[PDB]
Amino acid sequence: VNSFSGYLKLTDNVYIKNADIVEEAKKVKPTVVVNAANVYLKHGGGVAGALNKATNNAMQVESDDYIATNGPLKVGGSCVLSGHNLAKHCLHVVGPNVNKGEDIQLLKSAYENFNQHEVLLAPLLSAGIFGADPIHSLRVCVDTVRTNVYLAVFDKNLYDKLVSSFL
Ligand SMILES: C[C@H](CNC(=O)c1ccc2c(c1)CCC(=O)N2)C(=O)O
Repeated sequence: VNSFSGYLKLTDNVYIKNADIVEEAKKVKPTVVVNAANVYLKHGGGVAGALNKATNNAMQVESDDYIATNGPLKVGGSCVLSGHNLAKHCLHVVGPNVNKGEDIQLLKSAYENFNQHEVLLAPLLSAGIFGADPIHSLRVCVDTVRTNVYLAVFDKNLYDKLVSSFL
């Protein structure tokens, strides 16, 4: 039993809700919140900009030190950093950004990072400003993640379409 509330169960291990991931994280304080990161950990907009703003830019400060030490992530890769005031940890995961021409096949590799964590609060990878089809992202999530994932979908219209079209 966990404290995630109001989710629709899609499969044995995948759950979904129409919610703002920032407000969800502040309420639940999950062990892991997933960020929709880019390889530079530049948290300018989308989910990343919102999560970072909620940390009063502390996420960006920590991320800049991470990059200065380690260099950029790989598309499809991840790193674990602090969750600041939102969660114990933040798993920064880089899905492919279609608006940069990146290979959508890397979406499966991106979701594989979730399997290193027993329970996660997460957005749909490569959705929103990353330009991929969110219906496809949900399909890849369900077919790749085996650990317990709680998906927050900001857009109510999109949430209803994701549920209604889910096979
Ligand atoms: C399928 C799409 C992808 N978009 C996101 O995951 C997303 C985008 C921007 C923000 C948030 C989530 C949280 C609150 C916020 O301030 N910004 C959806 O979830 O609606």
